[PDB]
Amino acid sequence: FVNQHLCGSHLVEALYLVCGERGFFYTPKT
Amino acid sequence: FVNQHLCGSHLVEALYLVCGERGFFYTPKT
Amino acid sequence: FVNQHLCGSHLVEALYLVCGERGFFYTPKT
Amino acid sequence: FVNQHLCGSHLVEALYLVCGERGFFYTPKT
Amino acid sequence: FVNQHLCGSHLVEALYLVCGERGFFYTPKT
Amino acid sequence: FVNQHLCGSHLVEALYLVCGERGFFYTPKT
Amino acid sequence: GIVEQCCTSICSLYQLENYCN
Amino acid sequence: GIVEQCCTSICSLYQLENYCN
Amino acid sequence: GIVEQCCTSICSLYQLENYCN
Amino acid sequence: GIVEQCCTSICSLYQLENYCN
Amino acid sequence: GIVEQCCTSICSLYQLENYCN
Amino acid sequence: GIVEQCCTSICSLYQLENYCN
Ligand SMILES: [Cl-]
Ligand SMILES: [Cl-]
Ligand SMILES: [Zn+2]
Ligand SMILES: [Zn+2]
Repeated sequence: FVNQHLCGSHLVEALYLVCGERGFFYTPKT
Repeated sequence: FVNQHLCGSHLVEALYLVCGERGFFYTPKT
Repeated sequence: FVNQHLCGSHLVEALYLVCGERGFFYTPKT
Repeated sequence: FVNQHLCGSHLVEALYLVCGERGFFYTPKT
Repeated sequence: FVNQHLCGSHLVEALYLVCGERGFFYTPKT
Repeated sequence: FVNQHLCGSHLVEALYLVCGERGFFYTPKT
Repeated sequence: GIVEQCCTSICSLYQLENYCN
Repeated sequence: GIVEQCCTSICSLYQLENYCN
Repeated sequence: GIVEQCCTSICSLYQLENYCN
Repeated sequence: GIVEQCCTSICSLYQLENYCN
Repeated sequence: GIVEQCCTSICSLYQLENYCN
Repeated sequence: GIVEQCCTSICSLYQLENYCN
């Protein structure tokens, strides 16, 4: 895998693909 | 607004939209 | 709901999620 | 180009791609 | 069709829509 | 990580994620 | 859970807020 | 409409232009 | 307009909803 | 091919790397 | 190349189509 | 955090995986 530059909803897509059925939590600063 | 089927990446994109900075959890196992 | 920072196709995704079956019109300047 | 099934958010993403600054309407009720 | 300003994964979406069943190759610099 | 169904634009988004600068080919005819 | 509420069955944007932090 | 033309049945990028403003 | 505002500034879903049909 | 491996059947992120250049 | 051009500048769908298989 | 790091800098899928449930 390569490093990622992910903003906004693209981070959420990536988490989705990475975590699959485990799901994930999305916790931005502030 | 409306009710639609939101699945998979689309569901998490909707969560991102709706929660934004609050963050959210996507826990499909539930 | 939180405020949104939406560019490009992300605005269209958001309109899609917001409007659902009503659909929507996308009308950029110029 | 090609013909494929374009549904939901994917359909509006395609409209955004194809229309861009012209804008477009997505009116699924029709 | 209109000209496109496409970064990151948006380019890949566009290639996908443009190429359909032909598929495509995505070859960034470096 | 996980195994999920990755189809269509989602498949190419996953390839973009996983390959990034290496680039990739999407050749559904195979 | 969210998948049953929003994917399998349908949910509003408001119901989606149930899954915000 | 567009859903029938492009989702239910298939449409080209050119047909999609039918829905531009 | 809304397209510019959401991108250069911020916009709310409620503002977005004005663009629904 | 990739569609059979990853869409029709399921594949890991590692299998997806099979299609990188 | 195309990846850079579409992002730093603009590119057309016709230019994109050159990357189809 | 990860949300900021992936956007302002870069992040890896392995770092992302830490946010899975
Ligand atoms: Cl973006
Ligand atoms: Cl889908
Ligand atoms: Zn984007
Ligand atoms: Zn989809």
